[PDB]
Amino acid sequence: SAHLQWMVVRNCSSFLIKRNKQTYSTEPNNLKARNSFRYNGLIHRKTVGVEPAADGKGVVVVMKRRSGQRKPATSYVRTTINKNARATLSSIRHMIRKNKYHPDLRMAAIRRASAILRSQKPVM
Amino acid sequence: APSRNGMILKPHFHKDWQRRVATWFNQPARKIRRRKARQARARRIAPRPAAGPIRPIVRCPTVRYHTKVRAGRGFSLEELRVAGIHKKVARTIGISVDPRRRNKSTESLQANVQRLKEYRSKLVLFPRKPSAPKKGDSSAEELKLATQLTGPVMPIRNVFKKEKARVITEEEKNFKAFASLRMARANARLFGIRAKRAKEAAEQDVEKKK
Amino acid sequence: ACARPLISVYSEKGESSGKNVTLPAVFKAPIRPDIVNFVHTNLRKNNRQPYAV
Amino acid sequence: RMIRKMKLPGRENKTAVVVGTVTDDVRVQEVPKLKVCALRVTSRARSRILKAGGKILTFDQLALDSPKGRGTVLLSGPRKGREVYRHFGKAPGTPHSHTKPYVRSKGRKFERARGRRASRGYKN
Amino acid sequence: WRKAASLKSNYNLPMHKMLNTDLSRILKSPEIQRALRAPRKKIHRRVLKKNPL
Amino acid sequence: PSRLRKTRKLRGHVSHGHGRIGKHRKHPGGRGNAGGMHHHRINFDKYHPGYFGKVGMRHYHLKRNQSFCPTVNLDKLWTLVSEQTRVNAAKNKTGAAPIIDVVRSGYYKVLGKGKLPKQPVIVKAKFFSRRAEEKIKGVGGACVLVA
RNA sequence: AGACCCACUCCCCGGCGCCGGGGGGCCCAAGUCCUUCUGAUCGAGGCCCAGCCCGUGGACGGUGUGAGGCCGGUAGCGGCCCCCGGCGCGCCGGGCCCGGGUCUUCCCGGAGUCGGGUUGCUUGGGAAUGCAGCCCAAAGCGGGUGGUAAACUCCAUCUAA
RNA sequence: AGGGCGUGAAACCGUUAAGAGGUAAACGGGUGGGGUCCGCGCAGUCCGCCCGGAGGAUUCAACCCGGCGGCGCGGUCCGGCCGUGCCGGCGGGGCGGAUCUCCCGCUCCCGUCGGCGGGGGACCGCCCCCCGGCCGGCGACCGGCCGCCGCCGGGCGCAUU
RNA sequence: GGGCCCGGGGGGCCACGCGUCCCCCGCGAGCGCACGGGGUCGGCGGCGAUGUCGGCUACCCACCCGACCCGUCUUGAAACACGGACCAAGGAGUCUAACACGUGCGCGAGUCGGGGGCUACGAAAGCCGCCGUGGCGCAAUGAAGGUGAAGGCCGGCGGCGCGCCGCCGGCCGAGGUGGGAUCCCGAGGCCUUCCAGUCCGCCGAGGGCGCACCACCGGCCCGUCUCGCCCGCCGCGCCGG
RNA sequence: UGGAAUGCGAGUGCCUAGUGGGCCACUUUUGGUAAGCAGAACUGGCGCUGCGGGAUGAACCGAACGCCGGGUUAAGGCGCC
RNA sequence: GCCGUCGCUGGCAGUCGGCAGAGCGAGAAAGAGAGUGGCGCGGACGCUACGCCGCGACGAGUAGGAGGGCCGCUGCGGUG
Ligand SMILES: [Mg+2]
Ligand SMILES: [Mg+2]
Ligand SMILES: [Mg+2]
Ligand SMILES: [Mg+2]
Ligand SMILES: [Mg+2]
Ligand SMILES: [Mg+2]
Ligand SMILES: [Mg+2]
Ligand SMILES: [Mg+2]
Ligand SMILES: [Mg+2]
Ligand SMILES: [Mg+2]
Ligand SMILES: [Mg+2]
Ligand SMILES: [Mg+2]
Ligand SMILES: [Mg+2]
Ligand SMILES: [Mg+2]
Ligand SMILES: [Mg+2]
Ligand SMILES: [Mg+2]
Ligand SMILES: [Mg+2]
Ligand SMILES: [Mg+2]
Ligand SMILES: [Mg+2]
Ligand SMILES: [Mg+2]
Ligand SMILES: [Mg+2]
Ligand SMILES: [Mg+2]
Ligand SMILES: [Mg+2]
Ligand SMILES: [Mg+2]
Ligand SMILES: [Mg+2]
Ligand SMILES: [Mg+2]
Ligand SMILES: [Mg+2]
Ligand SMILES: [Mg+2]
Ligand SMILES: [Mg+2]
Ligand SMILES: [Mg+2]
Ligand SMILES: [Mg+2]
Ligand SMILES: [Mg+2]
Ligand SMILES: [Mg+2]
Ligand SMILES: [Mg+2]
Ligand SMILES: [Mg+2]
Ligand SMILES: [Mg+2]
Ligand SMILES: [Mg+2]
Ligand SMILES: [Mg+2]
Ligand SMILES: [Mg+2]
Ligand SMILES: [Mg+2]
Ligand SMILES: [Mg+2]
Repeated sequence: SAHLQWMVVRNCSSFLIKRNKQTYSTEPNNLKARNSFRYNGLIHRKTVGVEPAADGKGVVVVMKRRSGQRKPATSYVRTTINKNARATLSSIRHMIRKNKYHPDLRMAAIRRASAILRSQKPVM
Repeated sequence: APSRNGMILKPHFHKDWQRRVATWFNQPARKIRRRKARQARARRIAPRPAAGPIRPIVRCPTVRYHTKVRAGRGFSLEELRVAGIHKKVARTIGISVDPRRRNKSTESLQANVQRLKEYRSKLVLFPRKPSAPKKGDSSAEELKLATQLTGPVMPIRNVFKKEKARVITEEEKNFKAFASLRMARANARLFGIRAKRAKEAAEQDVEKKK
Repeated sequence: ACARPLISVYSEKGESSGKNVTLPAVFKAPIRPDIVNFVHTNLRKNNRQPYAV
Repeated sequence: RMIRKMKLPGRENKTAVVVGTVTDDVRVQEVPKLKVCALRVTSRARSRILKAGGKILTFDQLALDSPKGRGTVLLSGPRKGREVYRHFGKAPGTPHSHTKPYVRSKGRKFERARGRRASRGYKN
Repeated sequence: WRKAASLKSNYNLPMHKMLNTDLSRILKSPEIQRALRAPRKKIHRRVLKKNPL
Repeated sequence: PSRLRKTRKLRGHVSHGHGRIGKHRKHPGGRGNAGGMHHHRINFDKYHPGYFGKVGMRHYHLKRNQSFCPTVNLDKLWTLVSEQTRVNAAKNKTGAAPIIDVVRSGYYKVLGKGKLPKQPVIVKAKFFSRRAEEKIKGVGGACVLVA
């Protein structure tokens, strides 16, 4: 279970960074890079991940499908959204709220998508 | 100095014990050395049983262990004599002989005699010259099936005679086990003095009679 | 902690061969990091060689 | 001991709860139908409890069954049931002190001469 | 769990001290939710004392 | 491990935790159990009564095998046999009683602590206690002496 | 030893010839490919599907860093060449003339040693565990041991010098 | 790195530069002055919404096609695996049992009969696998269909969006 | 003076519907200001690219106040007590065994294979089960011989005289008192138009089962002392109970 | 009508270091001519403890100590230092 | 005002959202109960629960004890 798996990795993980009085987690599907039970991208049945597209255009939204929990190859569904800034967030907002897919990650996903999009603008 | 409650200890470290500490770091090497010598011995003596000669059954001494039988040193000369095996021939066919051991009772004697006869039945005997079979040699058909036996030969086991439930008779019910035990101790304790008193009384009465 | 699903056996070409094996019960055993780290701690000293001046 | 305390009047159909291990007692002949909750139950005590029709819960199952602890019988093992409590109290060498001393061996030659009989010095 | 080890003389899997570890599911179940008192999630910070006089 | 011990926490503290006045000296009071009848008397008499003196007879060449006599109470008697032995005899109508051979289980004397189930049984043993014999007889059993 | 039944031809010594573990020697995979950093590099990047090549060899060492592929090596029930040993099989000259059981009749044992006293040492060995000196000094159904000295009496267990 | 040569500390010393100097020096707190440098300062933030002016479009919603996904008490759809569930099996078996019991080897006694050891079988407990019915999960364990919803790609929408 | 400052004949009231019987004689809407659950301005000014702005602490210097040199033994050290000229590196509670208690983990009336055996890292790890011999625990007590851990009721009989002992057969049965976390029952009660009475919960006087633990009182096992009457038998005893 | 006031949560068990040279003051007090002497009782101190005052000072007087701003005090002071 | 300690063995799993409805600080036990009859698609942060939050008191220390060190040194197993 998620709680059992958190108790094994909360302080022992190859993704754990403890430095400068700060703690970070570098695993995928962690929307804040935060060593937290809520934001851990590995232990929950459902997780939300936002990443920049392989080309610097748009974001890739990752959702964990329900069935294949023990099958890493088919576990994650990737969707590339390369619309305008407001449209991208609206898609992400709906993919979470309407589906009730981790509604508590809604703003974390939306804040991460804005940060990735803002990064892809020309550097001044 | 003692401090509050505790045990009074007398460690035996008042000599130069550090001069004579036997460490055991060669233990795995010893185990490999002994195993390598068992395998090399089994190959040398094959197809004879690797464990060695057959050992007799014996009862462990003292009242702490006389309920258990184990492997002895060698078969008594009486047991070999009853089984018709010559004591000098016996070792040459893997039978252990113990000239020191006695046979106080018939049952243990016959248990080992049966052991020998059974072993003599499973013994595959090769001709001294393979091309020249002799009187006692086992047949060619059973020689091609000869294999080296691992583990003690005919292992010795303690088997208990399971007694099935039965109706309790009135005789057994009225038996007084504790009272019987206590009286047996007293009679064994007073046997000599009681006879001493009987002898003296008889002499005392006789001197008055005559 | 009672479910034992069927695990697919994959051929040498990386495809499921159609055979299945019920998940062995050992994979549902309690996961105890403290026990493992205790046993790993003490067993790993058993292959050490002594050193001394 | 669980059967003895769960046999008292008015305790029928209650759940015996012990935060500890339920060991087996071979000195018992007949095990009734119990409903117990424990942290551990010894292998042989499980077969005996289940064979009699009883039920063995885990403390996570007790919360779902009895969120507030209703219909329970909380039970404890003997706390002074330890060899150490034999050695506590007045020191063994004081009047009317039935404390157990610390002796390496037990026998006639081990702390029985002086102070334990009037024939050798004194007794108390 | 039902069948002891066959290749180990006398062994069986260690028993679970907690059958269901899905703590979130346990806490959100109606059984536990029915026994709870209402949460007290209002912060009562320190009041600055003003002199009535 | 030495990283969890006081010595690591006594670094920079003069006296290493033994005091400035009394210090840590070699052997104040004597070595080992010295002083028993002397400056260490109160400890010995307070915590080790009987320690000094002699009591009882000597026995040269004691052989502890001769006194070997493991004992078992009646409350554990039925554990020496299989479970199906007691239930089968409990539910049989002929009245046949099972034989419990304590010596086979490694015991010589049977003792009387406990109570027996209301069930006839035949007990074999080298030795019996009086209360053990009465309790075995109370349930219709019989005591059998072996050597 | 004898009598009577029963069973026996391979067992070894010295020579001579032919057939299946040890020491030594010599060898056995694959990149110095294309860019580029450097004083020099063993570094970085690349080597189509696919994934430079070998891999039973990605131990280690050397070589102008930091190297599975440059060299030595490493792996391998890999190869070749010498020498030693072990194990079988024949020929010659020799030795032995070999055993089991049942009866009959015979024979049978270690001495200044044991043991005892005393002294000294030693031991857990305590009216003396072992050893040694001096004195006494054996027996032959005897002798020794049987963890408390001794007399009587049964037993057990061995057979010292 | 110039042959006791890798690096090259501190104490101690030479010189240069700056500062200062009659209560030995040094030290805590508080300022002030001066330098060494740092901000890689010197018209001083960034973000969201909205108003307005100017422009420019891989142009908005809604509908159509296709893919993927979440959920469904689909009030009770089919199919699956499956119950550390409960019931009926002539079910085909493994393990264990201090629960009972036709075959043989050795052995005592007259060719017999009794004893040890060696095996079937029956029974009980548990487990595995086959079959039928109820309840059940698929949130450590899912497919097909139907529905709703979301997302994506392509059309169509061509402009008060 | 006190009696909601009793009763009768200019100034402040946290008086302000009414149907009634009668002692006595359950929701109005808004809006605004604030001595109201800890500060804001929906207020401004000056200067700024080669000499100026900011930089706690840090480098040097000055001043004011403070300020005796550390470690140590000691009642007391700045001491006319001892070590210390200065710098670098080294330099002192460790390891083995035993024991005690505490804590953590495994299993649990058991537990432990440590010795032995089987099957590069690896001298590891894995296994043994008729390898658990053995240790510790499961039984204490006595110098020892040794002994070695609840009873009550019913019916019948023998003895002594309703009461006591012994012997038979049937029933029940591991103690009690005080306190005691927890649990259980529940007199009554938890509201919304008003009554009746339901289903789920929820509080509660009182009353129960009572964990662990403690105090106290009984019981049982072994040694010993006093008293005393009996019961058993292959050994009739200086016997055994 | 938990049967005076007042205040306060209590009980209990293991393991345990250092210490076992003390010294000072009011009062009481033994020896001594007395002693900054030797020896006691009580409490409080120094030792282990800084800080304001007593110029200076182990113990006196006040008061006990996290790092700060404002206010007010104690014992002591207010010619100048 | 700020730091830490101790205490409340204090509060927070209720982020229960368009399968929605925002409360449980309030002098004085127990239900924001259930029923039966008489246009827009939106709503900050949080929660390493070994975490986060609130409130109150407190803070001298030799010998000595204890806790915590994202203090520091060397080597081993994992990981980056
Ligand atoms: Mg001490
Ligand atoms: Mg200190
Ligand atoms: Mg010192
Ligand atoms: Mg100390
Ligand atoms: Mg001292
Ligand atoms: Mg001293
Ligand atoms: Mg010491
Ligand atoms: Mg090569
Ligand atoms: Mg190299
Ligand atoms: Mg390269
Ligand atoms: Mg290399
Ligand atoms: Mg390469
Ligand atoms: Mg090579
Ligand atoms: Mg090779
Ligand atoms: Mg001889
Ligand atoms: Mg001699
Ligand atoms: Mg000598
Ligand atoms: Mg000696
Ligand atoms: Mg004797
Ligand atoms: Mg150089
Ligand atoms: Mg050098
Ligand atoms: Mg140099
Ligand atoms: Mg100058
Ligand atoms: Mg001054
Ligand atoms: Mg000065
Ligand atoms: Mg000193
Ligand atoms: Mg002095
Ligand atoms: Mg000093
Ligand atoms: Mg001076
Ligand atoms: Mg000195
Ligand atoms: Mg000096
Ligand atoms: Mg140093
Ligand atoms: Mg412990
Ligand atoms: Mg090695
Ligand atoms: Mg004085
Ligand atoms: Mg001192
Ligand atoms: Mg103090
Ligand atoms: Mg002070
Ligand atoms: Mg003065
Ligand atoms: Mg102030
Ligand atoms: Mg402090």
